[PDB]
Amino acid sequence: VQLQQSGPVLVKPGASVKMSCKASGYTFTDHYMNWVKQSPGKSLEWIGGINPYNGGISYNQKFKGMATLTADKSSSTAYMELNSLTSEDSAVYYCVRRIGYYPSYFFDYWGQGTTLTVSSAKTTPPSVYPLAPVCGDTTGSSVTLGCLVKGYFPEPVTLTWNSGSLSSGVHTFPAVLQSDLYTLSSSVTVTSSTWPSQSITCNVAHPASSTKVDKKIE
Amino acid sequence: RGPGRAFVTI
Amino acid sequence: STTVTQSPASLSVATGEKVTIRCITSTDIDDNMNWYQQKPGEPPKLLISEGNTLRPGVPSRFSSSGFGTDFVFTIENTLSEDFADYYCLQSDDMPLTFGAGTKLELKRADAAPTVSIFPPSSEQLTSGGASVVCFLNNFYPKDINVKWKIDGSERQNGVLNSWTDQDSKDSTYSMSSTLTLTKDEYERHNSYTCEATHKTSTSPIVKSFNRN
Amino acid sequence: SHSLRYFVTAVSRPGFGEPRYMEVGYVDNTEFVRFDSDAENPRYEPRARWIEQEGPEYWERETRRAKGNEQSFRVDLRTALRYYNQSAGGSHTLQWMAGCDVESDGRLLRGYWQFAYDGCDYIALNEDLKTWTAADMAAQITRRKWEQAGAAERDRAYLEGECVEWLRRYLKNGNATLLRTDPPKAHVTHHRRPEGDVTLRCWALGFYPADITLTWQLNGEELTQEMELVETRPAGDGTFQKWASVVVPLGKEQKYTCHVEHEGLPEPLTLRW
Amino acid sequence: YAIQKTPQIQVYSRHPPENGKPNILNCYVTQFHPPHIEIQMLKNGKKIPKVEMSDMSFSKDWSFYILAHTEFTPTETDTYACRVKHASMAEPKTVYWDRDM
Repeated sequence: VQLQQSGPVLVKPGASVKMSCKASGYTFTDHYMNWVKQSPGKSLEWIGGINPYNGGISYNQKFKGMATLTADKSSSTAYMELNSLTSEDSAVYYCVRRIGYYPSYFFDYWGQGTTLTVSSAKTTPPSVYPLAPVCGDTTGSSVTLGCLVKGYFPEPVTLTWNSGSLSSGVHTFPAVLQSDLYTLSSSVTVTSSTWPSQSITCNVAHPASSTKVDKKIE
Repeated sequence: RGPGRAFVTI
Repeated sequence: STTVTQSPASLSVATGEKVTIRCITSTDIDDNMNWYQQKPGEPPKLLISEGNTLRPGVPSRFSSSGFGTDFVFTIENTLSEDFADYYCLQSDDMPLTFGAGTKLELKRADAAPTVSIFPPSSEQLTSGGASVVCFLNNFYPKDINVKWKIDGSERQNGVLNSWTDQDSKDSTYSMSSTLTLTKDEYERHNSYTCEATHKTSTSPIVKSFNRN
Repeated sequence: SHSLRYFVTAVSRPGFGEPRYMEVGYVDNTEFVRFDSDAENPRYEPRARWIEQEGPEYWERETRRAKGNEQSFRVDLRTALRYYNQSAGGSHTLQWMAGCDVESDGRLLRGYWQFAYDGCDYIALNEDLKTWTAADMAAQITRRKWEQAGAAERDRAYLEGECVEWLRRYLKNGNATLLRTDPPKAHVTHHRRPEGDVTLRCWALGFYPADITLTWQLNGEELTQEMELVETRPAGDGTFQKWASVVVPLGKEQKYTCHVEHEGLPEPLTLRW
Repeated sequence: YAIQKTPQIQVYSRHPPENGKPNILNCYVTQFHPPHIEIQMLKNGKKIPKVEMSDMSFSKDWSFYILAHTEFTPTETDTYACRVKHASMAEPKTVYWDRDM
């Protein structure tokens, strides 16, 4: 009923990393445990599987030597360990539960997934900049305000407007790499009778560097 | 013939 | 490895018609073919297991058929919540292999985009850079073209474009166009405009400012 | 001695349908009747030739019995779910074995009435045919239930009376099949291992009943080796099969002997290729 | 939904193998739990159509067994095998028929 994976990880090339997958809501040994990678574009590839009953392991030949699967029955937790990491290993890794009892191999339950980033870039806190209108060209009943989050690493960054109070007309633009650092934008649209009569604030949270920043538009 | 549970369940 | 070819890569249908996804394999897998759905942000969810078994709780509009090498996944009278990515997976022998997937998007009515342009914030000018941003919100279809113009002349280098995923409620897209320069090269010029070419208009939508 | 045994299995499949229920009747080692809830219509069908001599009322009563037992096992699966605090989405199994082994005379040698849940022992009638043996606390609840109700008396009444009489009847009717004795046809095969040693293989085919002993005496006797030996398997036509292999250096083939001891043989076979 | 017994497979034939003489190929699968299992008989890696199965029953230790069988005409160049899928194994085991084992 529940498969909770570890948080996002950033490692240097040629290093190793160990992801966990805590199962709950069923007898852990009664089901196999697979791991599946999902890449930016070319998605969904089976890495391997383990039997928590007897430790029986199956591997994909594509990832033989790269992945080490283990399972601990006491805490009902599966572990996958990657080694000799390159850039082509940056992806989302899922632990997925295999259907039990019947002689089948499809998966039924999927964990939330853990994002792994392999890059030699150091963790960098973001720079937050407000985006206000052209100071004069306002006309329509609605005005759009922006929050630009430039120069951070790694991903992702959470952005809220007025502490999550305004969820209408907000667009969170997907971050893009630029000069080795990420750049993101956020849009919000409010009635012209609100701004600048009511202050508008974007709150940017970067957990990788433990930074929160509030920026007030104008 | 075979055995009958006789509806005596566990 | 037994390869698995999924078709088509993308599809565009409205709310209420049939969606047909074909999945072919390179070897004979009998009926051991499964169909997963994945909505943005979420992990994939199993819809149809081996054979053509509809998983419990799955609505009755989804169906599967085929056997051996050819398999079909059908959605009859698709609802609005049925629009996501779809993957086929064979489970006959190892290694387990997935299809390339199908990006099923909602074909709604056309919508003109709302365009806005933002100059560099003063703090960024003090820092040392400059970013002119252009928002293009709530439009359909996803196809759109942005033309940056500096002092009337077109600028092509230093532009980064970011689209969003189709909205869950509006089924519209949004796009952010960022022009990046140094404070010096931003200071030398004054007029800055952003031009948008879309299907809903024969003439482009222009949004400009003067640095002063 | 001879035996009449019945093997019953109820397996649950949530989300699919009702639990699958099967009954299989064995005289000695030969199957002769079968029930299966997953058929064109669930009935008690014959599996041997000599049993088809029974009339229609025989199959009618056996079908009624099988359906009653199937309802019992459905209820039992649900109460075991409640008993073990288990989810209604998992597939669980319930096995039941009941029968009688009688001696060549006719006196009851042993009675069996045992259950298992998920491949593990649940409750078993003891050798006295009066008391039960339970594994876990749910089985202790079942035991105290069955001891209040006195199910051991009825079960012993079946095992000592109906079972023995019907076993005698089955032996009498199927004399031509059940009490036949078929001699094993045996031979020794040779294989060259990738090294200097060779694999000697002693076969025994086409024997009945399945009780056979295959041994390899070396220059004198004794085993003194990790001799390979597969379980007696059925050829699918009423006869059985077995073989035992051993490794031997190149040259000592004339110094090794195989011994086949079968009840259908006047003199045990000594063999060497 | 408890213990796991890995199935044991034996592939053989009734009568000794004679080229051109039709015969029965048997796949004997024993000592497995849960009872849900899948057995296929392959000739030259391709699935054989008419495959018959003995009725599933168990032994004294509650381990299930079963016997699949099909008609086949052994030649010197044809390959025969038995593929098994069970919840206790990571991958479907294949056991090839040896005319001497």
